[PDB]
Amino acid sequence: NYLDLFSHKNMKLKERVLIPVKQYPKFNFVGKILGPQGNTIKRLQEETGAKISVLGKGSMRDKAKEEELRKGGDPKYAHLNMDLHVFIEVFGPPCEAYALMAHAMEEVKKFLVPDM
Amino acid sequence: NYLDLFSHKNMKLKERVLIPVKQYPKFNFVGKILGPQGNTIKRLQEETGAKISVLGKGSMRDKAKEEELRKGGDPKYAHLNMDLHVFIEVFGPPCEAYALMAHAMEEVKKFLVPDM
Ligand SMILES: [Cl-]
Ligand SMILES: [Cl-]
Ligand SMILES: [Cl-]
Ligand SMILES: [Cl-]
Repeated sequence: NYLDLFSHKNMKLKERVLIPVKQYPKFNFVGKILGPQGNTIKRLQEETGAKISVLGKGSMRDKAKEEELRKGGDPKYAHLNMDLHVFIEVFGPPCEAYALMAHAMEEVKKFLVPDM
Repeated sequence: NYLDLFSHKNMKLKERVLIPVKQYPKFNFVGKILGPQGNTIKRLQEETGAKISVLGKGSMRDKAKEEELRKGGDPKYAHLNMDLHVFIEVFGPPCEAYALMAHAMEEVKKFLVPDM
């Protein structure tokens, strides 16, 4: 496909960014990213223009609930077998979509490489 | 696939950005982008870290040579039937690849939306 700088249709970008638990074994990535109340990831989404979701084994921080929901077989909880990760989905005008996503990646990198 | 911020393999991004000739009917996009001698696109590549190539109908600015080369059937000149466009190819570390590409898109947008 072509990227048309003058187009009205928005193009999507999606990345599933692993959460580097092995590199930061004691770091509560999930707590940090979500926030009290889910407020952080709310602000994070508001600020970046992007849809950001923590998904995968670990995301609920409740081995029990996760087992139960995975086992229940509901497809919304399907993500629970994936590696813990952050799912960034921008949907924006072609001229701005890489800027959006790079922004979003920058912001997310702030939590995922937190000492850097 | 997953984006792993700590990975050694570089991920590729590629976009074929149309050159907006209809929006700028008298603007010598090809001249501007390439430069005397191909020097501009050389500097442009050096600066952005990316592989940038002008391709498609128009790219050689020589309807003759283009006809001949297309007709010759050599597959290197295959691009000559495509819409005139700029082919941006970054190949960089996952943590930096969207930044690279966004950079490259910014720089290219400078020529392709030249009044903006
Ligand atoms: Cl440790
Ligand atoms: Cl965690
Ligand atoms: Cl005109
Ligand atoms: Cl032109």
